Amino acid sequence: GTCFPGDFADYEELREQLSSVSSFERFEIFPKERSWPNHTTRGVTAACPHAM
Amino acid sequence: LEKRMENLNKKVDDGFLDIWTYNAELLVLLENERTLDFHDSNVKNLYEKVKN
Repeated sequence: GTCFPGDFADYEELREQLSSVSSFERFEIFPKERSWPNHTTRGVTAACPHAM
Repeated sequence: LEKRMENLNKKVDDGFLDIWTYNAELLVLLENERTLDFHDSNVKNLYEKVKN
């Protein structure tokens, strides 16, 4: 689940909202290379491994 | 942000109505049959009394 530790605000309400959901359409709300030209978007952490 | 409380309130309200509707339909259907059998038995008692 949450690999970086913290609190998920209103998790059970999200479960209740997602109970009556048929389909989802995943889209890109903010492009990573375009919308942040003055900040570094390359951020990784060792608390969430992926392929060693 | 209180969807769970709303669903619990609809569960209570829709669960009492089914019980009371069943109770009403069942009571009317047993008392109708009891009434008709009571009338038939009364006619039989009159015939037995005149016979005796």
